[PDB]
Amino acid sequence: LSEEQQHIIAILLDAHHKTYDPTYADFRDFRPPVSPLSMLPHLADLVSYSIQKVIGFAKMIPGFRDLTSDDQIVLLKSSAIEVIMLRSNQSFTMDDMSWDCGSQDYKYDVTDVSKAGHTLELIEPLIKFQVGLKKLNLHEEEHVLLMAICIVSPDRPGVQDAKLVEAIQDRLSNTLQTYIRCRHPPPGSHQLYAKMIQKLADLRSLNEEHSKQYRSLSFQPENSMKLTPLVLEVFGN
Amino acid sequence: NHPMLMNLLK
Ligand SMILES: C[C@H](CCC(=O)O)[C@H]1CC[C@H]2[C@@H]3CC[C@@H]4C[C@H](CC(C)(C)O)CC[C@]4(C)[C@H]3CC[C@]12C
Repeated sequence: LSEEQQHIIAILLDAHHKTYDPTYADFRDFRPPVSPLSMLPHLADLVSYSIQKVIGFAKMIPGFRDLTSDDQIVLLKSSAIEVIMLRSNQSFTMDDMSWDCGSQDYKYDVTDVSKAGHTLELIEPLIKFQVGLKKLNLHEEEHVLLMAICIVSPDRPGVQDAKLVEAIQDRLSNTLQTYIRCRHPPPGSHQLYAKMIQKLADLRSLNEEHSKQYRSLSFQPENSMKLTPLVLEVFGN
Repeated sequence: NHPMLMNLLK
């Protein structure tokens, strides 16, 4: 762990602390939770809010601001839903397979999230993905590095300067690998890097299944009507 | 073609 690597980690920890609230206070300011589409307005509000927080986190990733605004846009567009699913793991509880932002009012289980016009083809893998990530028992240092590596990914469509994105990502990857060796207890560290990258692969797949269902959902104007302007700009019209 | 993303970036 160089000085540079320690800086990267500390910056990403504070960025996350500044941009994620598992008390979910602002969820009062959403359309309230409540057909198999009753939760769409509330959960479209939650996703829309959460995208703003991902952009907050993203801007504090070292080297991110050195990218063009074009590259920044496309990285956020493709990563947003993944980072939202990924960061939600901290509020996920295997006690009853729910995301429990403190209060019953803002406690979301399989029944809640199943009522926003997405089918279990998306929901079941999303819940299994949370269970899998809980089972890795990641350090928050590994959590926030995985979020940054998720965002700054040179294999995302529309990337102009892939070499610069790859450079940022390698520095993040090296930092994560070095952290796991120097700081993650063996045998927990065994192929942990590899299990983490697999989790990124599970996010890409959840991403494309979210895309397909959103493409469908959104082609119905009574549904697009319940979305937000930001959700329409990011996921498409 | 992403004015709201552009605004939240800046
Ligand atoms: C409650 C929880 C976060 C808690 C936390 O931040 O701590 C979040 C994280 C991931 C979210 C799901 C992502 C995939 C879906 C996207 C569509 C968005 C739409 C525009 C309609 O496509 C809404 C319904 C779905 C199932 C979301 C439900 C809420 C979930 C489970």
